[PDB]
Amino acid sequence: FTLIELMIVIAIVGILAAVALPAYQDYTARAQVSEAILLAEGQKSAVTEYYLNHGKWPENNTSAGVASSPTDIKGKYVKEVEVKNGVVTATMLSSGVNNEIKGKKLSLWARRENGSVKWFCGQPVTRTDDDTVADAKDGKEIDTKHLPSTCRDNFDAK
Amino acid sequence: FTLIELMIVIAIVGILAAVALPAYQDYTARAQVSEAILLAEGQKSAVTEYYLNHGKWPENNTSAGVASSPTDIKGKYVKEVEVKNGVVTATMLSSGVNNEIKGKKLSLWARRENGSVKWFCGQPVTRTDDDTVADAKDGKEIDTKHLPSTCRDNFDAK
Amino acid sequence: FTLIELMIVIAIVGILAAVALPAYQDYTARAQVSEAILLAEGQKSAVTEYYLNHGKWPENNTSAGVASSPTDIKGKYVKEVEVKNGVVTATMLSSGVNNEIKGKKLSLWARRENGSVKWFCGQPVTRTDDDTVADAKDGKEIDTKHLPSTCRDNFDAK
Amino acid sequence: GSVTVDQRTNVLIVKDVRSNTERARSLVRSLDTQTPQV
Repeated sequence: FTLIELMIVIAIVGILAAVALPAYQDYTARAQVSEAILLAEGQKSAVTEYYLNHGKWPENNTSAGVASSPTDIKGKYVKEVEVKNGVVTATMLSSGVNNEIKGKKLSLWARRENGSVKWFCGQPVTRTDDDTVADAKDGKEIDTKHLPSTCRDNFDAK
Repeated sequence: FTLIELMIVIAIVGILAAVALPAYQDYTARAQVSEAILLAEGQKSAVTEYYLNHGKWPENNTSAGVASSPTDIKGKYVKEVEVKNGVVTATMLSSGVNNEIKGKKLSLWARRENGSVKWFCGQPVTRTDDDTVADAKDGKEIDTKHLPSTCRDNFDAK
Repeated sequence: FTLIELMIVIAIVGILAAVALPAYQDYTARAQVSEAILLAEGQKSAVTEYYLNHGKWPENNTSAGVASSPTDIKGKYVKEVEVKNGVVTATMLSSGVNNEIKGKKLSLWARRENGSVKWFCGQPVTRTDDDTVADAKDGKEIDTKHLPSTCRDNFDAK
Repeated sequence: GSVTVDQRTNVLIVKDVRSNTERARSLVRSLDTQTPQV
């Protein structure tokens, strides 16, 4: 006979949350990845200096002169950050993150410019030789959709 | 009869993006220019030394002792950086930038202080004599709105 | 009935700017002072040499062998730099600076180590005798909050 | 409360409580005193 204004408006806010759910869920993940990136950076300094001073990429965190323990460079969504031959990889925690990005990671690596180096940011990579890295293809890479426009670099970016 | 909470809140986030669009679009461009500036600088060193050691401004990159190729001093938003008689100009790429700043550029030039020099940063300029430059007026100049407060120098700044 | 997502998010960015306002305003001032300090230094050379070669502190800029005119040692935020009996004071311009630091200044002074001298950096000081200075107490000193950790020296620092 | 008035003949005048007058005098004289060493 009457009461449909309360019933529809409680059911439009319910469906509004369902529509606002995936937007907040990638905005959210995309936000938790933007930090793995900040934790990865700032460690470029150590790595850059080590390379320019010696001409060899730092083998591990201790070589680069950073928390000798990967797990000591963690965060809220970051379970750690390891330096492996100049390549700095950041791992996403398992608690406090999206759902399709946890335990997932990215890498920052550089290239000899000769007198200086240039840095790249993208999906996990392994270093082959002092001037070549390759996709750490394995299945734990953070999905392209979660990576900034500034971190879409490919293993062979120059 | 009911469902307007879902319809309005999906349409307020839509218009919120439209209002947040121009803010992120000049904050963004203003960010891509701040780098053309960083790429331009750090090349002041070469140019300064060349001038103080010889009393003549470096004619080109090679003279200044930098990547003999302008295109070798590029970046993400920077298509290059050329040294033309001590004046260092930075060009904005065509891909990865705002829209009203691509292919656009700025300049850094210096002036003899006698025993040292002082640097300026602003819209493109050409060098006339060893102590005088002019507006590289091209209509290719990066618009004042996109330039930092620290890079508003005029051709005749002293 | 609906549109509050656009209204709140435009009003959270508004209040975000208000919270980011004082942070950028002391980071900013603290940045403009860090230069008054760089302009003050590099003039230590002249002053040091003058003292070691003669055993008397340079009375003024000309004595120290620097731009005979204080106003000739100015900058963007620096209205000048004067050498007064070995003490080098830097004045903050009136245009282009914070608001509570303009027309304000700091001093660099040294002390005979016997065979060499040691430099100090802090709030304005006056030289009394060849080995003693004192607070140029007058009200135009740059506030402690704007001074680096490396420039917190007191008139009687040894 | 409290105030300061600037007269044309370069004299300051203060009304206030004695405690705010005292403060204002101590600062005016203290800054005057670095100005007498000519």
